[PDB]
Amino acid sequence: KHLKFIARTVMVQEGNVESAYRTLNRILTMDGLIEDIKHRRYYEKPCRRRQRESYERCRRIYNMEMARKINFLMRKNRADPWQGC
Amino acid sequence: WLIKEELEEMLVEKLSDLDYMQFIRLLEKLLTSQCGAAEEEFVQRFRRSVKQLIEPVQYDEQGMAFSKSEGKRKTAKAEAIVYKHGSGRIKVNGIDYQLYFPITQDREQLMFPFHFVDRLGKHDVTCTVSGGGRSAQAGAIRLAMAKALCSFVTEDEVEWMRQAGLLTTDPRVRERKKPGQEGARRKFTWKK
Repeated sequence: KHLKFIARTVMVQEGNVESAYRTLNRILTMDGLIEDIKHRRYYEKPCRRRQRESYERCRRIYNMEMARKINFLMRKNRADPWQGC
Repeated sequence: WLIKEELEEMLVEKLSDLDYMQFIRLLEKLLTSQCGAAEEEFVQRFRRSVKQLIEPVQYDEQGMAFSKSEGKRKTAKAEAIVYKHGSGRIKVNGIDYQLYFPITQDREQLMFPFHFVDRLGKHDVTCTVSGGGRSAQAGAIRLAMAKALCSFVTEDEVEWMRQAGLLTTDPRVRERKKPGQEGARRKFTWKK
């Protein structure tokens, strides 16, 4: 019931149709539409969905914490200033 | 750099590989730091050092100037006398070389030293060889002739001959047969 050729529409730039398609695919991936399309092929039971969401939240939090720890400790990775001691 | 064993002997202690590597890296940093003589001697305390002698020319009763040397190959020992001036004549055990060495390969081996330094026909050679076979005798005579001819070529030619292998004594000798096997390395047929 909406107007056509406004949503999920990418204009090709100088005929690089491959590049335009890759840009549209990246947009869909970033907006999560691909995830929804593929996960709605089969019904995920609510308990399974809750378990998956909890696991994803835990994994994201753990990855962020590990990345922050690595970035914080990267400063120590300089050359040894007290070589021989 | 001295090896870990040398460092342990110097310091009368026992050191691990990582400790030795740490000390070596520290010494390298000391060397690369434009260290003075006071530290260069310190480095040389831990430094360990890593040419062929030539026989002198002699004179005979006939008045010719000559040099004499010797060599060996496998179980053959040869002694060669090369005169400073000659006409390419080589006599082995009093026999001309083309008669004592009917095999062309042995004659090529004899030619190799003089040809390498471009001195074919410029010397006369008398060789006495004993033991081994034809090829072992040829190799021993070749080595002896090269060693004797070192007394007449320049030092640069001596180094070139050494780099060409004309002066290294071939250590390859027959390996002893061991019990329980057919030959030096040939095991018996492994039954099943």
